[PDB]
Amino acid sequence: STRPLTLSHGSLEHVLLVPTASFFIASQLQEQFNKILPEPTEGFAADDEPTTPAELVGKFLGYVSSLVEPGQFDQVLNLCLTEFENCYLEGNDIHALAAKLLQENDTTLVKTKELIKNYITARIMAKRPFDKKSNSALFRAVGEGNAQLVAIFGGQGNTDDYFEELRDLYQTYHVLVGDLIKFSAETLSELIRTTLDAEKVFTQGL
Repeated sequence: STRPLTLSHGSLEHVLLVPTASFFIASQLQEQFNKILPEPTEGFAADDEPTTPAELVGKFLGYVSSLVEPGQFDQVLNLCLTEFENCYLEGNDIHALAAKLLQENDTTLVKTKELIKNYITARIMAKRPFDKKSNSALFRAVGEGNAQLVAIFGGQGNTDDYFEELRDLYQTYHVLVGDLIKFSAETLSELIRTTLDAEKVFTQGL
């Protein structure tokens, strides 16, 4: 059996059906989550507060992932992961859900990025990587011969604040590109050290 509970944030709230076996673990995690979640506001126009139930579930998911560390809360993590997927990710990619939330609902781009971050980090933390190949319409079309893809890479001049893009790509997808970025930093530092006059150019370091 599975007694239910309601992860709620003021006006907006969502109901979860946890198994009876781990109901107490779920309830303690829920109480902690209400403890770390700020009071609701009219219009939810402020930050750090969900605006739609999808956002609330994703925030709970990220909180559990923060406590989850590869056993205690693992089972509830998986259970609520599956509930969120089955209710909000109708066999569609998380990015599709984020785009839906932006376009139709009145959610900020930052909140959608945070939801993506929570869901993806939880998916990796729950031993549910994305090893299974996707069925994205575009790549299906390419395989069927319907479409042809060419990849292009830009360069200097596009923007004055590119490091912000690097920052966002690090923050949201930390669990996917952390190794890449760390290897990049390490090899860059090694090249600086081995290169004769690099440090002369790199006055403030790299």
